[PDB]
Amino acid sequence: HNELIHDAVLDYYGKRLATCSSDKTIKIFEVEGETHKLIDTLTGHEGPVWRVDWAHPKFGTILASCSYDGKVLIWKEENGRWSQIAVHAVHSASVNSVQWAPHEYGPLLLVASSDGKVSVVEFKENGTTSPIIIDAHAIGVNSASWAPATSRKFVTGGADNLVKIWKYNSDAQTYVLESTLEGHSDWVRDVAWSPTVLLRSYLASVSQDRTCIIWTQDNEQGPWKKTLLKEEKFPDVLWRASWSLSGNVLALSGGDNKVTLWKENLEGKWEPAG
Amino acid sequence: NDEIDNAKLIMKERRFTASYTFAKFSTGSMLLTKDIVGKSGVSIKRLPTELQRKFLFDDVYLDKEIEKVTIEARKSNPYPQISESSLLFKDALDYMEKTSSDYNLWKLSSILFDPVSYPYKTDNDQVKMALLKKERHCRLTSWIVSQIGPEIEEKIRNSSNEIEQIFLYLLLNDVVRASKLAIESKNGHLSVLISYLGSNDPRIRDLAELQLQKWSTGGCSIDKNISKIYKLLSGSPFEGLFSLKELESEFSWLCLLNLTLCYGQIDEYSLESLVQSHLDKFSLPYDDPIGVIFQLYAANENTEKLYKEVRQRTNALDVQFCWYLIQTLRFNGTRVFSKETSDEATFAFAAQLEFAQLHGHSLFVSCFLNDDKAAEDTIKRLVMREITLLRASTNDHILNRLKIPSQLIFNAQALKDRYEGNYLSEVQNLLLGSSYDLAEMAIVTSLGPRLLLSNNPVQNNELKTLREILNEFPDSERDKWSVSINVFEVYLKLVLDNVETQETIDSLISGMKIFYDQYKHCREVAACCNVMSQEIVSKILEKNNPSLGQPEKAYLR
Repeated sequence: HNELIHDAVLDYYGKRLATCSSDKTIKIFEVEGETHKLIDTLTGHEGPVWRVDWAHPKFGTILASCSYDGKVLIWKEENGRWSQIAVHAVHSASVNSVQWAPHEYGPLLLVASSDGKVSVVEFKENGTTSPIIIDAHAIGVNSASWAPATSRKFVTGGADNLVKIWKYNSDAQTYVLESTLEGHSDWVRDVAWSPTVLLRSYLASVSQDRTCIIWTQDNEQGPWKKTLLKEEKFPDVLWRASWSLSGNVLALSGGDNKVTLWKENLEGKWEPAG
Repeated sequence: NDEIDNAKLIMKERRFTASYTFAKFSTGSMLLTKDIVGKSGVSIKRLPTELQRKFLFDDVYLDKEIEKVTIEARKSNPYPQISESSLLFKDALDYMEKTSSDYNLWKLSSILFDPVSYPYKTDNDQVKMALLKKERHCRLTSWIVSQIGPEIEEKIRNSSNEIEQIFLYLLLNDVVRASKLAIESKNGHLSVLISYLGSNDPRIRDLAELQLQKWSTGGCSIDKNISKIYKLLSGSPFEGLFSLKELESEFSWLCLLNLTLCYGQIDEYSLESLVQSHLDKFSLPYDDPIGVIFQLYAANENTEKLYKEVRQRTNALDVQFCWYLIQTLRFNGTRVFSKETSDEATFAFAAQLEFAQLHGHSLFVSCFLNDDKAAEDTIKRLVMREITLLRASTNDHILNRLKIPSQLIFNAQALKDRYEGNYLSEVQNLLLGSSYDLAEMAIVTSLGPRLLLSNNPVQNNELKTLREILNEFPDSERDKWSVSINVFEVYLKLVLDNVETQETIDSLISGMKIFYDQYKHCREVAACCNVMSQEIVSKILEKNNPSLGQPEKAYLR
């Protein structure tokens, strides 16, 4: 047995499965088959540790993990002996997301919590964590993630049901409110921007009324078309999801312990894939 | 027990439920579908492969597709593209199984979607051109004839009119045999008529037409198959005064296509127009894959429109096959097809190739994005993502040797081997490797407490054989030094020769002070500068403040 996992993300090279569970430990099971071998138990956080996220190499790998308490502990190897570099402890509610940027933008850690805040946690070689806080919602921001489609945004999805496209300016190293999308009766849990290598981006607005509205754009600036994955109230409040890098298979997790892999056919409508 | 209600009220602040699951994507685009029993508490799922051809798993079939292609040194972007796809559909007819209308499908496009020509020049142009279409027709009618094999042989065995047997022999294209059975029915004049066939000529049509019409205004009782023999003779199997619908309820639509191409004039028309008039007459399914071959030989002229529509209606052709036709016949130009048809089918095909962990084969396919930025981002990204999958073959490693700048893939390689868990030998392989083309700043900070392993003359003079490369390559990323790497010019000439300061010592106390800033994350690297200082100034009576206390700089006291 393993206690209730709430995220287990892999490296950019696909090795260190980071199972962060309700036992308050991130158990780094470095993958060699079924010899997912425990290389470190990451004791630090003081509540159930919900999300992990790995940074792509440029320095190492820096695991940034987040939790109930408000602590995003900046985990970094010292010859595999992981410890926090520093602590980003700025967030006074249960922290939702943790999420590393491509190094087109910098090593920018994007942290949101449902205290309202989204900090662009800009990182430096002197081991500092630097917040550029906006408050994007006030019933809480339940995710924030970047938009590395071909550019430069993070999208928020939160508790007041709004889905706010924060497109680039970098006037300060936070982005300006371009637009605001709306179409739910319950909280936007997850905003899953398509990390595609083509011009199109989609945005599966995975929700707690169980309408996974994929707003379909045909471009960066394009229309926000309501072409929902599931166009009903699908059973149990929908958990975390991502778009494939290439193949556009919406892995729409439920809360019902099924992940509705639902690939794309060309018309912006959605057909099964497991 | 205390834990149970705790985590309940926490997860109702969170608005999570007590049952939870996630599966997310990774570096070979695969899932980590939580199920609750595992010690990683995932079941790492293969995402289903939508493309499962057994002859993708030959890497020499990757190499056949590179050789039927002219590789394009492109000038918007350095990454490879294709100047000319003359890709054959005979390159999978040697790896495929040979029984299947999968084999007949791929063969039909080998007669139609790759050329057929007559070898040597016949004297007039109209004649030369007719013999390309006649050669193509020999293969093509063999095809039509082969595939109506069982349905005709079934009715040969069965009880039949005498003239129903002559007609059916003629459907498998037998002429003499049909005449000999005519001969047996005591009909000599008839057997003359069966031995025109294989050939029409204009005078017999007018006589055959005149005779069917004599029958109409004549008496009662006719045979149907006798009427069919005159339909062949009229030159007009369907486009005469009767149209054959008795053989689309008993036989196929393919049994109909034999009748136009053999007794509906024998390529005095072009093929293309014959098969198009024959679509209009009889609806050739949008649901048979061998059907859609005919249909986009019929609609050669403006392929693109009818191709989009039938790609929704035939899924018993694979996404390989759909892509293959756009590639072959767009740089040949015979089928109108946009760039973006090739760009949508490239993404799709490459994406299924990735789910099978065939990323060499994915790469080659993503090269056929011939929109310029599209094969910037895709080529870049797919190499930088996975390295060992692209060194899994030598033919894989040729596609990175191709028009890709060694450079990309060594940059992928050493980005991967940059961790902090092996990092001494592989931060050397940014500089030794030289795709980053000088990047030894992080080698300063990986040779702080790694002069604390052993000091011996060529471990001493290892930091003056990777620090001479500082200047062999011009200043590039993280670089411009000779204060902080004028520490290790003179750390050597300090501990070798007793020195009365030559003032590169005076660069080096500054350099140790620069080096104290830098620790790039490791336990002590900003106190290892002490170690290297307190090794060496101490060759003049000079005490200066450390890079704490006075024995940390000098070891004089």
